[PDB]
Amino acid sequence: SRGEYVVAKLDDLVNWARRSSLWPMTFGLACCAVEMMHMAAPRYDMDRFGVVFRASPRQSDVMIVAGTLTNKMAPALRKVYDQMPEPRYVVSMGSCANGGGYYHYSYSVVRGCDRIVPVDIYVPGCPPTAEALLYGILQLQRKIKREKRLRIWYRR
Amino acid sequence: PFFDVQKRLGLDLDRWMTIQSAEQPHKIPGRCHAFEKEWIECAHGIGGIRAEKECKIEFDDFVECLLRQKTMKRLSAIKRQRDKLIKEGKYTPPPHHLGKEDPRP
Amino acid sequence: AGRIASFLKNAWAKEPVLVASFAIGGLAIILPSLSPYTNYAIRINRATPYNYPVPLRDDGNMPDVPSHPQDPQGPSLEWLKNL
Amino acid sequence: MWFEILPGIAVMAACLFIPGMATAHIHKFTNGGKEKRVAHFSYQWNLMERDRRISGVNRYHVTKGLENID
Amino acid sequence: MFMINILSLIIPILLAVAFLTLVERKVLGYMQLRKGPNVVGPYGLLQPIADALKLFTKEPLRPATSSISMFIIAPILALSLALTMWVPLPMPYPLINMNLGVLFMLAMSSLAVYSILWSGWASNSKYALIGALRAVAQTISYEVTLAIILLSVLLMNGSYTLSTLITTQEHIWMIFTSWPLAMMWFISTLAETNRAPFDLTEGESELVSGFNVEYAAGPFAMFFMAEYANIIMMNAFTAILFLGASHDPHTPELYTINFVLKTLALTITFLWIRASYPRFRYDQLMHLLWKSFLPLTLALCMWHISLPIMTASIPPQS
Amino acid sequence: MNIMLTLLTNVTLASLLVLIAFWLPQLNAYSEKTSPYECGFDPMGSARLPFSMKFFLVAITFLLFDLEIALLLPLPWASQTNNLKTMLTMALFLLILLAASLAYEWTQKGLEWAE
Amino acid sequence: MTMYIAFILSTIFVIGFVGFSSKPSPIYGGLGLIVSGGVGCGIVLNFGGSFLGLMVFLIYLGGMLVVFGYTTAMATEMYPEVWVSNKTVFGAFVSGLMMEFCMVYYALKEEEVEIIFKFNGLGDWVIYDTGDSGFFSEEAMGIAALYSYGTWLVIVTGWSLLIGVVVIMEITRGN
Amino acid sequence: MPLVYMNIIMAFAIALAGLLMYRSHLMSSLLCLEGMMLSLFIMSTLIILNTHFTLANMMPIILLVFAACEAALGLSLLVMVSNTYGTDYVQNLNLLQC
Amino acid sequence: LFQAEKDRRVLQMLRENLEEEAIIMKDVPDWKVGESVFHTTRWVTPMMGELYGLRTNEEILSATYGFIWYT
Ligand SMILES: CCCCCCCCCCCCCCCCC[C@@H](O)O[C@H](CO[C@H](O)CCCCCCCCCCCCCCC)COP(=O)(O)OCC[N+](C)(C)C
Ligand SMILES: CCCCCCCCCCCCCCCCC[C@@H](O)O[C@H](CO[C@H](O)CCCCCCCCCCCCCCC)COP(=O)(O)OCC[N+](C)(C)C
Ligand SMILES: CCCCCCCCCCCCCCCCC[C@@H](O)O[C@H](CO[C@H](O)CCCCCCCCCCCCCCC)COP(=O)(O)OCC[N+](C)(C)C
Ligand SMILES: CCCCCCCC/C=C\CCCCCCCC(=O)O[C@H](COC(=O)CCCCCCC/C=C/CCCCCCCC)COP(=O)(O)OCCN
Ligand SMILES: C=C(C)[C@H]1Cc2c(ccc3c2O[C@@H]2COc4cc(OC)c(OC)cc4[C@@H]2C3=O)O1
Ligand code: SF4
Repeated sequence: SRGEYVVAKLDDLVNWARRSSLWPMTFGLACCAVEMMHMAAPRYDMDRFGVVFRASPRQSDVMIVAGTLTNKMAPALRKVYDQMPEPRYVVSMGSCANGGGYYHYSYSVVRGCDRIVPVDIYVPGCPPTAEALLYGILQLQRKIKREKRLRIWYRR
Repeated sequence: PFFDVQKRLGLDLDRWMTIQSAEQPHKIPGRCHAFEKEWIECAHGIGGIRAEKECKIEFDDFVECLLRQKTMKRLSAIKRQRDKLIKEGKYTPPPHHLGKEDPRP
Repeated sequence: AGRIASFLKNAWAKEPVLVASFAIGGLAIILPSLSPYTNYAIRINRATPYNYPVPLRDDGNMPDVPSHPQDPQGPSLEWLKNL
Repeated sequence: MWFEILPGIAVMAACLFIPGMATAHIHKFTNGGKEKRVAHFSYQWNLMERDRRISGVNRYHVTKGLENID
Repeated sequence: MFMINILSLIIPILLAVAFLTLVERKVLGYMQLRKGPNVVGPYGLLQPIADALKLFTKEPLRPATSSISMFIIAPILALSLALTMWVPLPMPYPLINMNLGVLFMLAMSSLAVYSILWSGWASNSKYALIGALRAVAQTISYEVTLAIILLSVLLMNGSYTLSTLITTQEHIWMIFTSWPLAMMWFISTLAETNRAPFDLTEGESELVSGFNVEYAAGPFAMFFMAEYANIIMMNAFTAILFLGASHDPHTPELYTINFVLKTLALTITFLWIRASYPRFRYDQLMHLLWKSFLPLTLALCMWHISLPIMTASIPPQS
Repeated sequence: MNIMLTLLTNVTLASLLVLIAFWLPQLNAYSEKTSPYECGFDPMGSARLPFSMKFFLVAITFLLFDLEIALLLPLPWASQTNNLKTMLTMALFLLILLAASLAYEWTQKGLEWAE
Repeated sequence: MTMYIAFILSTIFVIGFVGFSSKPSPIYGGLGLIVSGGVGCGIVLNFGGSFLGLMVFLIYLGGMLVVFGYTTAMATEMYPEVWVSNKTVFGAFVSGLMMEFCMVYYALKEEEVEIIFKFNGLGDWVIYDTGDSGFFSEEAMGIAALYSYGTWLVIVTGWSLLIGVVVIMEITRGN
Repeated sequence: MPLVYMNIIMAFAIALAGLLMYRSHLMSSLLCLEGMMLSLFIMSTLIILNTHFTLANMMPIILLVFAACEAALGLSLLVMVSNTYGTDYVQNLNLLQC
Repeated sequence: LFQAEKDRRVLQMLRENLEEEAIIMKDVPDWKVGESVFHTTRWVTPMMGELYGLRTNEEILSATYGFIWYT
């Protein structure tokens, strides 16, 4: 069918643009943020993949939870997640964000940020190296490549 | 009230700008230089009361130059009659009033 | 003689921008009144014929007025080409 | 690399070339190829309108030389 | 056929802005010992296209507490004015030939600030308001000095016509006559375009996003395009003003190439400056413009009024 | 006429870009998403509250100084007059009084922002 | 009647005046005055006054920027008013629009006398000059003659501006 | 008089009316003062251009200058009033009676 | 030369308008054809409503706004 071919090509084009231009929110919680900085530094240079930090949630596509999420902080993380225009993605980075980690049995720690927001990629480590975070980012790009919103819409 | 220090000292603080017939830059004339010159000359030195009655012809011509009210009335009376004459159809305006003229240098 | 020198030294050490601006403004005020070329500029501004030179009616006793543009009478612009 | 910056600068330079060259070519094309006349003052506009009147085709650019003097 | 000219001016400007962004990222990266975009396309040549396609397919957000009419009008005004400032520039022939082209650019640049003002106010958020008020202070700082500098420089031209500037600099660049004015003009253009070290309105480290913090998707993209088109436009204006290329009426493309090269050099200097200096404080910007630039500018204005009369150097035009 | 066409074209292009930006993508607007942004926590007061101007006197002064550029802008044409001595005296007179205005405001602490 | 450009521009001028004369939030009022300034610049351009129109537009852009800055500080009014936010403001705006349209209609097809004199329309193109000469702009020469003829005007204007600086500094001193 | 002159005069009348009918904000009235100045500028420029009075071409510029002095004056007063009340409402200026 | 041709052009347009006025207002009650509006008998420069009054809107627009709109 011609229509199916057209929606497939438009799907690929949109998927390509989104993966290519991923803007994470300038947002860091704890130790893991330091490795995030090392991903932006010369050695790795995330900017060369089209990945640039932007402070505003309105101009951001990706949230990287890089650090422990405490109970006091969870409403603010949820709020800045909700202020991201869609499509939006969340990368959970480090043991603390993934499941609580070293502070899993604390009265003031959220046992995993996926209780608060939906997570796309879980990056293990304490902290994950800058290379491991880069691997997770490229995995998120690969996942975005697989999405077929237009094909799904056409089939409806 | 009016203390005429400009006349007393011959200083000319603001009289250069009172009328449009008074020494413009590059001798550029006003639109009504002749009319205002004639009106000013006619009324010079006879006083305000006399000038209003005796120089009314010059002043009326000057005002007609300034606002052109009679000219617009005459043109409107011309074009209304032309519109009436064409609407019922016995005028047929000439080809040089429609764009078919042979222009001259 | 000695106070003004110390004041100038202090001003140059603390506010050189103000010293430079005051010097430039003072030169701009003073120098035009001491220049020989200031007259020439006026003459140049007088030689530019913005409007038409309306001819005069020859009354018969007008020697210095030319009868033709190329006649030797009248103003000359020879000083301008050599400038 | 530093010479890998050059391709982007070349693309930008090529893009910035287009407006001026396009304006020059369009001016030549619509003005008879003899440059667009400039009218900053009413005397130049009067010359242009006289040219349009005497051109016989309502175009200021068409020029009538000494072949109109019998 | 004039419409074709309008399009031939508009579309290439937008393409140059899109690639200017790629150039800034690459220049800043190499100045920071890294590479910058080099994956999305060869040498990152497709990165601007991906950025544009991403921004125009993302969700535009209208804030709940915002005023919609101004919120939507402001980016339109910004982009349309940025495109309008290009029409009187002679490269070497302008699209629109104006007697007072300099005054036209002055007035439209003055009107361009209201995009930032109305955007910040209509966002109805505190950071946007702080950015808008910083724009107010910035304009107050630079406007008087910029106008007086332009007047002082154009006392050598004889008019406000931009094409006459080509004739004025037929033998020498005007920067050899007025480099003290050129330095202050360059800094004032940095302030006027909201560029680092004078980029107070965005205030990224300080105010997160400044005036457009609440803008997303396409409207934000329009603000970004307007800003970069303004960078290019102001540098082209400076290149025409101070580094005048020689124009052959039978080969205008030589002038076009020379002018474009000079404009690129000045824009790259802008990007070079952004990677070298810390940000000003905005009251410090006001004090710099009012206590240093203003007195020197006044003095140099008097000097440039007196000098042509002193040396019989008054330019031709009425 | 050409400038009017240019302005219409630019405004039309910008408005079309806004319309595409608002009608092409998928919108999922909800109350949390449209709430004002203040770094993750809800704002305390209104953004429509009085925001003090500390440079208020410079702003008033800018009004007068801006009108002086209007007086100095016809200077290029004034240099073409025959009375260059009168013209130059007036041009310098206006710039000296402009500088004196700045000197008075500077010395009387008018250029300092309020604390 | 040709293209109705001048009449359209003057109508937009009046509409902007009605907008800021309604006395809504100053931010909105400032916008209406900016619209009026731009449109008045267009009107003056359509008559040969390029410099005067551009100068007035620039001056009012600067003044309205200062007014915006002052409004955010001293005229804020937590729920600011747009023309449709209040019955008084909307009523004044509608009254202004209706009164302008009524005057235009009464002066357009017929020829009424309102206060001073009458009008038939005819377009403003009728009253032009036909003068054909010049390598200069008459408006520019008239404005430039301020430095040779208007010596007294320059003196009084400069003194007034210096005194204005002194006066504003005296008024806001307080104590 | 053409329609443009009556439109300019109507603009002046609307602004004068706006000035006279006070609402609450003082700044709203200063804006009507500015509008009256703008209407006068346009009117006098149109008259001057039409009659080709070359010398008069400098008077609107002068007219602009004293427009700023009047605006800067008014804003200055608006500061002091606000500093007394935290509001620019004209209702607060009721200490003196007739 | 330009003045000599401009005089003839203006005079020819005025004469053509006069010849058309003689025809249009033949049967208007007391219309005096070619009557001036000024008391004085000296020459008055025409108003451009007197020259282009009976002509098409294209040349009227070009005569009024042609120079101003040319960019
Ligand atoms: C007049 C025009 C109007 C519309 C203009 C829109 C812009 C034009 C379209 C531009 C498209 C360019 C983008 C496509 C480039 C694809 C790049 C290519 O390399 O992607 C490959 C795959 O390509 C994509 O699957 C398809 C991309 C293109 C899809 C079809 C595009 C059709 C365009 C039609 C335009 C229609 C416009 C509709 C609106 C009018 C896989 O690469 P990737 O895996 O990432 O690489 C990872 C990094 N590695 C390699 C180093 C590891
Ligand atoms: C680069 C600058 C120039 C660009 C040049 C092209 C200009 C493009 C135009 C700009 C708009 C872009 C929008 C593209 C998507 C279409 C959106 C809308 O127009 O379509 C629907 C319009 O349909 C409406 O439901 C109404 C349909 C019928 C009711 C009134 C229409 C009457 C017309 C009669 C049609 C019958 C056949 C006509 C044959 C000619 C609205 O659906 P809606 O969900 O809200 O909007 C979100 C769109 N999504 C889904 C893609 C995300
Ligand atoms: C009798 C009063 C003396 C004591 C009281 C002082 C109060 C008055 C303030 C100053 C008085 C000066 C005003 C005099 C009128 C100026 C016009 C006249 O004098 O000629 C001008 C002479 O102007 C010269 O530049 C010299 C006078 C300028 C004086 C400098 C300004 C100082 C004023 C300071 C006091 C004002 C208030 C305080 C401000 C600091 C130009 O003439 P010119 O161009 O040949 O020919 C014009 C005719 N054309 C065009 C057809 C060819
Ligand atoms: C003859 C022509 C005069 C006019 C031409 C000049 C044109 C415009 C130039 C002046 C513009 C206005 C100047 C404003 C004056 C400022 C006064 C002032 O406030 O000064 C103090 C500082 O004191 C000074 O005034 C600086 C020194 C005194 C003035 C500068 C020098 C005066 C003249 C010097 C040059 C004279 C000619 C050069 C001689 C060459 C040597 C042979 C300011 O510093 P603060 O803000 O308090 O610093 C706080 C942070 N630490
Ligand atoms: C923007 C670039 C090039 C780097 C710098 C940077 C990031 C990402 C995130 C942040 C950041 O710096 C800021 C400021 O300094 C710290 C210091 C921190 O601890 C050392 C910390 O931990 C949460 C967070 C921060 C900020 C932060 O979140 O990439
Ligand atoms: S996972 Fe480890 S490195 Fe990361 S924030 Fe938690 S404790 Fe620090």
